[PDB]
Amino acid sequence: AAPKNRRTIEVNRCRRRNPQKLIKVKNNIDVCPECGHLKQKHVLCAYCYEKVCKETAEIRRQIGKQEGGPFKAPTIETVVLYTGETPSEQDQGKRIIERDRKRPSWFT
Amino acid sequence: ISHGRVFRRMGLGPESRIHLLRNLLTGLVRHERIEAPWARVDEMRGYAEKLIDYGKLGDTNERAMRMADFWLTEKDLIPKLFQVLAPRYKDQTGGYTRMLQIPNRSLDRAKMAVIEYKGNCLPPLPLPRRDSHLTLLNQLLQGLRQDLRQSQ
Amino acid sequence: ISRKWEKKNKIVYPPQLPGEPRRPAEIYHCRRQIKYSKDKMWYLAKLIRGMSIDQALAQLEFNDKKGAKIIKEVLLEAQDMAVRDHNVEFRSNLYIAESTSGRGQCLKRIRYHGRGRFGIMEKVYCHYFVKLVEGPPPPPEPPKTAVAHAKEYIQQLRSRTIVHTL
Amino acid sequence: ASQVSIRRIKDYDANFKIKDFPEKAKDIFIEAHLCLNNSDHDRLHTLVTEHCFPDMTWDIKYKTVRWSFVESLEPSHVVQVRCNVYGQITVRMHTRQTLAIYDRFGRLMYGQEDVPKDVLEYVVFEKQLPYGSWRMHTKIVPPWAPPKQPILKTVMIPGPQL
Amino acid sequence: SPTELTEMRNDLFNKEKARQLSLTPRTEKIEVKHVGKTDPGTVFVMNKNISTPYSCAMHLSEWYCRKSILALVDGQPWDMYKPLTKSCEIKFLTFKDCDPGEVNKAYWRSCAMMMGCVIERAFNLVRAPEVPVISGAFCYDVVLMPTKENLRSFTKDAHALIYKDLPFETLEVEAKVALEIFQHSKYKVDFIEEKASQNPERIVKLHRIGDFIDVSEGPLIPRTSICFQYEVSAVHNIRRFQGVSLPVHLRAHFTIWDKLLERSRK
Ligand SMILES: [Mg+2]
Ligand SMILES: [Zn+2]
Repeated sequence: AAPKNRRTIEVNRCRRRNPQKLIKVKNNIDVCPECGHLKQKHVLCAYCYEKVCKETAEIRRQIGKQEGGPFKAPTIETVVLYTGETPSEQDQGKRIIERDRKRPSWFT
Repeated sequence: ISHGRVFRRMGLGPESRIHLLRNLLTGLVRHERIEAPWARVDEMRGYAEKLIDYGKLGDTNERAMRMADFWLTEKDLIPKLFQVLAPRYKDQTGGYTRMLQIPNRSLDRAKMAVIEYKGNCLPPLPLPRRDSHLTLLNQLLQGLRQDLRQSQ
Repeated sequence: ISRKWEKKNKIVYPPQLPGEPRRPAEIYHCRRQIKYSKDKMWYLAKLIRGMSIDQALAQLEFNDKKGAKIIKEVLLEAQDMAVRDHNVEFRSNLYIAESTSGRGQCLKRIRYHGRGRFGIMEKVYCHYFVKLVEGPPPPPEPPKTAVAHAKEYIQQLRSRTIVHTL
Repeated sequence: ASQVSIRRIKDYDANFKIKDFPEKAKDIFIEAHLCLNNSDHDRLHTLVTEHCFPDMTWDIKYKTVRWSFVESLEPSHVVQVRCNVYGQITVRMHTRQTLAIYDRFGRLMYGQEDVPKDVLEYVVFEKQLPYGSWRMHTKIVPPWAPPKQPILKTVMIPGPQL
Repeated sequence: SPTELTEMRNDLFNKEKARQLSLTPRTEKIEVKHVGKTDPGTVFVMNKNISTPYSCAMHLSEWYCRKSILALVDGQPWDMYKPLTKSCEIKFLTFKDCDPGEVNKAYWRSCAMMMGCVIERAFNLVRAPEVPVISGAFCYDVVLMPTKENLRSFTKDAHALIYKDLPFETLEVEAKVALEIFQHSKYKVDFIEEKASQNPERIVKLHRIGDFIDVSEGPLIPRTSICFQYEVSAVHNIRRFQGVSLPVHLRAHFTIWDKLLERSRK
């Protein structure tokens, strides 16, 4: 069980230098059309994902401020708006949740 | 051996994993977006598929009511579910949940993904937009199709 | 203690003449005291050697390793220093030439075994050096074809003389 | 007017003249530039004071230079002079200059070596008022702001990142 | 004596380059702006007689150098290896864009020029007919029977030229030097005359590929390495040639390649 002979530096090098253990190079790094932050295939961007996360967090904070206490969950849909923008004539009963913000160049 | 085996073991047993999946489904029904590992993400997506199916079956049905009361621990999401996610998708059949992928976690580096119901009021996600039709290969294929059509 | 990589940045060469090459500018930079091992740092260095700076950063930004961010920050700082201090116009015309990673000053702690014994727990510290040379990266040495092997064999057979005689 | 400062300097010097000042100013200029060429720290400290020494030395550090002086044009003429106590003196000169700065490695980084450029001088002097001496002080490029020489390499000014 | 003619043409091109470069006013610097979709509002302070958008791409990153094909200045197309003038906006074009029509036209023109060069190096030309991209085949008439062996030889020559990897040197020269360079072929003379009459002045764009020079209109591909695939479909009737080629980063497939070849065979 115990080492009968210490491994030589040559053996150690040959063990810790073969291609099987070396980090395999990858070639799945493209250029994201948005903000060019070199994204990966089959994976979303980084800056766009952070922006979406921040927007969702702000929307959730606004909903909580409007909803109030916990244990609510109304049975009505939601509609997000921005500075100005008259509410859509189709969504009149849906509770509107917004505050102050400008529509970015990627939100419908 | 695991030939043709479904349900990947997660927690310390069936009860733990099903409770975790139920909690994830409740969180998604409450917020419509969760960042969870790929395995748990796909499991919760498959569960929410049947959940929406049951919700669409009908509200007066005692089976669907019991399923909604069980799979939802808060007990406040059952009406929202039944009255929003069932009538909104009255035209679809099985086009729910949109799964993607997250780069990785900044802590232990884990494969995470995102899933959400279509038509949500939240901002849109950067879906993988295919190449435009005005490219070289697309134009060549369009010309080939036009020639094949004119051949008749 | 022995700091030299930081002092090598102050080397001054005489003024070149018109009839002389461009001489690619060399860069030197390294961070001292890094809470990380050395074998993984050497692995990362070997992974980032023949590639350029852009490809190196692209591979680092998607390398699930603690040292990845450290190496990325070191490369960014080196590029900034080269564009500012060393006077370089092209930001993408830099490639890695040398990359090593030696151990640092380690401490010692106790682990407490399950008996009346213990073992020394050294706090393994490491460093990281990088050398970015100006100009595009060189091409990789291609594999010698059969023609090269035949030529070498012919040369070896022709460069043989009689042994143990006049 | 500057006559009050001139009288104060002549009383605190006390022996001092004005017509023989441009020659000493030009000599100090040439000596400081030759020292910058040879990189003489002590000689530079003895000449230019600290109000401008680190301004025209910290940037030329870790890099060679090939400055060469030549005949000038237009005779020197004092503009304005005014005064723990010090004595600020400004002199105007139009001397032909040849700038040939080189990078840390060399090759070249500014201008050629055989191009007599014409640039005006507006350096300010200073002196302690025990054992001090008339030394430079500051540089005044206004009022006329002529364009700078064409930089060889191309610069890329980055915009506001996000 | 085609070798002597090519040598004289190359000498004239070099003399024109020297004449265009001699007017440099001791390297005058300018401040050009870049208005793109990513990383704004970055700018550049490049030259105005030597610098090219390739320098800006290199300053930015190698991704643009490997993907950029055309630079849109003031809405007009430009080459990657061409001197710029008048500080204006800068843009980048690739194959995966919203309206990559200019890139497609440039690739078509480059493929036509390469086909003409291969035809000239094989063993008199007329011009470079601009065929739409939807046609599925770039044409290049030539005045003078081809077989499978000839097509294979042309494809091998095109592959060798692509592997050589050479830049596309462009020059905006008047019609006088253009006629002086092409003082033998009457078809090229008439083409240059028509191109000069079209433009408000006698200025005419030129191109050089090592030992091959030809006149065109729009820009071309900078390096030949961007052309991954290249083939010659067939020949039609003075003799109209055909061919298909796909660029790098858009590797279709052997089946799609054969289908495109069959579609072009017309
Ligand atoms: Mg487990
Ligand atoms: Zn993006």
